[PDB]
Amino acid sequence: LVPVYIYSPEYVSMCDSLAKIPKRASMVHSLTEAYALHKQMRIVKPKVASMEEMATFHTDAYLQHLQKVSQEGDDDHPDSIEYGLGYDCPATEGIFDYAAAIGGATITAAQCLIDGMCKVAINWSGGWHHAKKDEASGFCYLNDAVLGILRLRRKFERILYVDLDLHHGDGVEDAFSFTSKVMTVSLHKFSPGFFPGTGDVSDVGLGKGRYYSVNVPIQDGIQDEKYYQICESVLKEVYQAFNPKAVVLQLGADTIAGDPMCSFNMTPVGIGKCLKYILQWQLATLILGGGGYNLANTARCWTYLTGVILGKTLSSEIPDHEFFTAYGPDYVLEITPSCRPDRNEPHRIQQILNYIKGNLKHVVI
Ligand SMILES: O=C(CCCCCCC(=O)Nc1ccccc1)NO
Ligand SMILES: [K+]
Ligand SMILES: [K+]
Ligand SMILES: [Zn+2]
Repeated sequence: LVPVYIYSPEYVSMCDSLAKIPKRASMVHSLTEAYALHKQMRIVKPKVASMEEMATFHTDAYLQHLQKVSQEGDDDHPDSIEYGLGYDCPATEGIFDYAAAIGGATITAAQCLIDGMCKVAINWSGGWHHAKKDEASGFCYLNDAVLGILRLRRKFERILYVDLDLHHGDGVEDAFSFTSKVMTVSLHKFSPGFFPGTGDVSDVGLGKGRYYSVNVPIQDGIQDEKYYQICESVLKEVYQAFNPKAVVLQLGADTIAGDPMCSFNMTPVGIGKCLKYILQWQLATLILGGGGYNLANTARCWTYLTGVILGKTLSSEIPDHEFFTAYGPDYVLEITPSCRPDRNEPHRIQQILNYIKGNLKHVVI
């Protein structure tokens, strides 16, 4: 079964309108198209999420508020601050249709996996992992990752969420904090002052979900080899302990060298090794994007990872296409790490891995 690629011209145009990542969806799609990768995938038009689908996670009061301020773009509603709207998540006109489109696209990908249409379904414009049931957060108005997991739960009894974004996947972790049917694994920068502030290795979930949240706090400057070593170690133990039946994988590209966040120092090759490790489990896998604020590098990264999913080696030269002039100064697909130090002490990393190994001993059946 060829991978499913969630795409429509109207969906990309809607995603392009997000003020924090303008035209990023067009750049990702047009680069993948220029490498001719869409011909090797099953292109599926996303459905827009219904109110009832979004309310599987979000409260009706939040959804109705988002719908109301979306009408005229009311960025001064008295209740908006209560719902997390205003600064990182402004109440712009049409944002509810934007949110419902991204939520629906991830649900559509999940439904493709349930129906056996494919073993891999891709929504690069998804991955908005910070939104809470009743609150926008960190550029995220709707938590499409949670919506996709809840759709997968119609069929799959154990779902593994893996979050390789620079930031802690707090909204997804919190949504499933109290359950053992969904295990969340997040690798992220963890440093006092760095958003969202949560996700220490000691954060393991709560109640019946205790030990079914895994957090790998990492410092500035990590590069491909050490990151893969960490990721493989954790995922090997998680797979043995939890035996997931489906995977949701968030691949935010704000870890990549050259991102204005200027924190990690990864290239798509290292992220791609993590992706390959998950793919060889041969489980139903839902692929999401996320952060990524060097727009050309984010397109480079997700195009390369689409190649990985397809088992294809891509030419190093960026093909001639609409956004070719954005790929300077070198106009190649490869990304060179910055000449910055790796702040990850090997013994602290090993201590973190030791803690996680101990936690996963408690994970039973
Ligand atoms: O990538 C993300 C979204 C990050 C949400 C924003 C965090 C706060 C922040 O970095 N704000 C900021 C960034 C650049 C310039 C000014 C403020 N989540 O994974
Ligand atoms: K993460
Ligand atoms: K959990
Ligand atoms: Zn991020």
